[PDB]
Amino acid sequence: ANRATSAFLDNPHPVGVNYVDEGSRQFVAVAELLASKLIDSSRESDESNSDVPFVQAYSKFADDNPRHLRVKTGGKMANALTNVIRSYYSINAPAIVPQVEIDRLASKATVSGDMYNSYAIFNSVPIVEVLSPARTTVSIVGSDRADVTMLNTGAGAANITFNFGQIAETVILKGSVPFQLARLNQPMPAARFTYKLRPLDGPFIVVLPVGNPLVISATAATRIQVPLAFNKALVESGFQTAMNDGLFDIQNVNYYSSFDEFIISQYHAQDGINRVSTCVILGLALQAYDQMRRALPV
Amino acid sequence: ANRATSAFLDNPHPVGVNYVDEGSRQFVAVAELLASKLIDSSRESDESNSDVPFVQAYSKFADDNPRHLRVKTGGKMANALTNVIRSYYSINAPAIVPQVEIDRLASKATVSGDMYNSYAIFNSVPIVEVLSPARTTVSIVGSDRADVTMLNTGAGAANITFNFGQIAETVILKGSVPFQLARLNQPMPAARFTYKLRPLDGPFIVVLPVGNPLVISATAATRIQVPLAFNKALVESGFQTAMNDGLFDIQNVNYYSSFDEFIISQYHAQDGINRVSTCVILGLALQAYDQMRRALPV
Amino acid sequence: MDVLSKGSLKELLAHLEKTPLEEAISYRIGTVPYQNVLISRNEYYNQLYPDTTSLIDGVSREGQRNVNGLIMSIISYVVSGSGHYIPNIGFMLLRRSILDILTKHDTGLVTNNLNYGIIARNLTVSKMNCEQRKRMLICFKLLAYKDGNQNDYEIYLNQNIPLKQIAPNFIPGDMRTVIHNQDQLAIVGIPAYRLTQSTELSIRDDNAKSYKLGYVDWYNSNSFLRERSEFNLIRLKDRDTKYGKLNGW
Amino acid sequence: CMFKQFRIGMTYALDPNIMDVAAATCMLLFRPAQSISDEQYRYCLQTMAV
Amino acid sequence: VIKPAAVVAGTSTELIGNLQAIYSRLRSHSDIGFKKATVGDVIPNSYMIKPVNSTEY
Amino acid sequence: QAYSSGLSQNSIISLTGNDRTVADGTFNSMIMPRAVIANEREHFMKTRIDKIE
Amino acid sequence: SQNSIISLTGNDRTVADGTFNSMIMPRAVIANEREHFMKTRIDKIE
Repeated sequence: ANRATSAFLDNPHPVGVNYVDEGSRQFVAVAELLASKLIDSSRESDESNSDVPFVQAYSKFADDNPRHLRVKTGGKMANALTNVIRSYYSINAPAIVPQVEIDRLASKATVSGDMYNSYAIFNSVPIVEVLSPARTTVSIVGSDRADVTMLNTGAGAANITFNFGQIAETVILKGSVPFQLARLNQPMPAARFTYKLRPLDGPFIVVLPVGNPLVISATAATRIQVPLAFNKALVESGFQTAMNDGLFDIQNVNYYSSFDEFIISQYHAQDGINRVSTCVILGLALQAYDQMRRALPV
Repeated sequence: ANRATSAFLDNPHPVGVNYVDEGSRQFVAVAELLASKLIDSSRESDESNSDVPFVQAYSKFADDNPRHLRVKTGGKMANALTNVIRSYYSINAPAIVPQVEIDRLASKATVSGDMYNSYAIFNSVPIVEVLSPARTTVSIVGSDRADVTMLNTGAGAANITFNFGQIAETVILKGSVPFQLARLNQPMPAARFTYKLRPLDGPFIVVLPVGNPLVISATAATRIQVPLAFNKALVESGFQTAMNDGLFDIQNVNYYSSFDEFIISQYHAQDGINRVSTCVILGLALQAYDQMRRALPV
Repeated sequence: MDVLSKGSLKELLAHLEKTPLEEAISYRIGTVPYQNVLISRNEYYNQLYPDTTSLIDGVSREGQRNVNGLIMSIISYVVSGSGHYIPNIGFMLLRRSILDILTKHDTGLVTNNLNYGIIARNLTVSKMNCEQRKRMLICFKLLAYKDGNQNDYEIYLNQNIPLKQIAPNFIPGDMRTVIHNQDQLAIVGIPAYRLTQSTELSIRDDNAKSYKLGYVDWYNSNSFLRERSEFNLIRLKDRDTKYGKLNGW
Repeated sequence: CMFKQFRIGMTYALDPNIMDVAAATCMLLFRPAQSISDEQYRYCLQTMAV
Repeated sequence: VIKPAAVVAGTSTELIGNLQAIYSRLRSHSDIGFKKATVGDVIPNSYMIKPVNSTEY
Repeated sequence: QAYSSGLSQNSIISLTGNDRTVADGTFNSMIMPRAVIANEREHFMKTRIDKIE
Repeated sequence: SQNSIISLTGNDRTVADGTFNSMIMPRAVIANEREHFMKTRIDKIE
């Protein structure tokens, strides 16, 4: 018997436990609000052919007027935003930003740091384990769309057990050729192209006939509570920026292709509901980082 | 295989992590400005019949009026600068100066603490490793100009691998007699005296015939972001002075012939990007120490 | 609550001088420190919320009877507001002030064998915030000066890079260093942001917010002392003075 | 009564008279204890004792 | 050896195979050990390096 | 009066440090010398090994 | 004191390592696996 699992679900590193109170949550919300105005100020500058809209937005964000001598960095807010991002990723990263500085920056704009107003749909496909009998080969590849290639060289048909976890809500399975799938202790239906499943239902058995290989494409949808200001397009871009800028280079940490993979991997870890709240706040911080750094490259 | 490496690149010691904030960087910049005025005011008073310009300059720098029978030492600013220089060199050195004294001394002048508005060129040659086969001798001598003397006593020609790291921008290779050099798994060009190489291109293979010794002279240029006030001549003399008065005498540290060697050696460490920022602040502090001590020898 | 409100080194050391050791020790049984538990957070989730209890929570825990537990109870009182359950210490030790235990040999307590790394790990320094780490480092420095272990304190700071950057600067024997110090050590205070009557997920964050909301009520309570309006009614012995010096400093 | 954070204070003469004691006992009886501070509470008790 | 062999074994045949595989490697290394003395060289000695004046922290 | 020899002696650095007490759970505590005659468990074990030889 | 049996560690229940009292403290031969292994080997040899 061989066991195959998703590569991105292996060994999620512990996330940070700092900067997750009400005071720090409003700091991230203020940074997201003020970074949005920083980007929007550039468009207003073009219309009026003047730099005074950008000066106003930069002064509120950085507590200082921009200078032609030096490169615009964002000031104390940028330094605080960069450091909290590091702390969120790993527990080993230091929590160097004082509370008083977070206190002062959170008072710039009026916001409520409530991260449970809305929901978002994350598309990573969790395959905790695929159990296959001897003389069969199973390969799992992909995160957004998981392709499972199964070949059996034995005399008769083999049964493959699929375990999609308990967190994901909907999983859709599409096969290259029609196949048979049913839950444990259930009759097996006629071969069909597309199966809609709920991971809470239980392990699923797939008949693998002898002959040509069978490939199953898997898509998943999971709902996670997020603040109203969440924008998945901006969060994903911020994740790549932070990785390239060396904000995640800490010892004994795991790396992921997207924020989609990062949030699902911590969700499926032991006591994973603790990590989801911290990862959501990190996503909003990355949304502010993407807008702030695009307006002020360094 | 035999491995030869540059002496100054071996085991860079960790630098201090104190006095690297924006408030402390302002103090270093202020000290450099006030030290420059101390030199200028002394020369003006020398070429005049009045000591008023020197009295005013020393009073601002030292917070005390000069006296005829008392040694002009620089006062609190001199003590703060001397101890701050000690902390930058080694993590083992204590952080004696309080933050209040640093902030108060930073208020004497109005200069930005920006340390990234300019750049400088450093001439150390980072030969990380030279790999040679058996029956060959390789010797590496020098830092500013690296001479590699290689001999082949074997039956046939030998391939020598040169690794210059990934930090240096341009390496110029000159040989006593024409020789062949090419990147790994590339056709070897015609023999010529000089080679211009980008260290990012990869490890370089040198064909060593069995006839006569071949000496290769290497010169490298690397660019590090520095404040605009940086002056290489003043930093090097300040580096030599601070070593003489024992400012660098601390357990479990390395010693370097020049500040050029010190900054390049730390750049090539695992955390070199983080280390060079502290070394740059040290260079400006060494610049202030040179001017201040030349005006007020003790 | 009162210990968490102090925001300067002078106020913190002044409070410790007037506070006996019995305030650090708690007489409630509590629970065992390191356990994986499920708590109820109905404002956020329907299912039970996993968490791990620790010694720096705001709720009393059971503590070891050794000297290590006593020092670990003092630090938890400073950084979390509550201590641990170590009974039958004795009248002689309990009547002494917290500063006397940390700084004076005449108490009769021997603490030179303490290991700062083990104490920090047992207190979960990784979970502490910046103010909490600064407060614990103050306790370590006072203990090092009492035992003549200044060199060991410096080496421990060299091993831990984040601790060296935030290490407070004061000589435990000179009062001039305490007055000059400008580090902000407040854990609770008047909030500039919007503070709501809402729960937090973790035990530490939820317990901290209780002190923050309690301090606001304490600030407007009749028990709070308003220096601006009632300075003359304060007794002269405990009245604020510019030339305030700790004994022996 | 409307605002709980507000306090009520009182200053008495060095040699208190019957007016000071009558005014002190009227405040402790007919004013909220939440308005009267602990320092003010001790000051009123001292005036009665004198 | 049975503890490494049975840690992930699922069948008796796999457990026997794991036991035999380890002893195939173990016996091979014992041969190399004897040949080291047969040649005219001197075998190296394992050692531990500790600080001359160790510090507590 | 105690006999005083002028023999030159090297400086000695203890594992315990300035405070003259070793810290708990350290590498120095594991390499500290410890009494063999006073401890019964060791004074019994060494006699048994001596008899065996 | 009232007790005739006096513990090597005081009422503080702490004994500094490397001191005479700690050197003469008893050892858990059964619980320690180094100590148990040594006793078995000497017994077999005898």
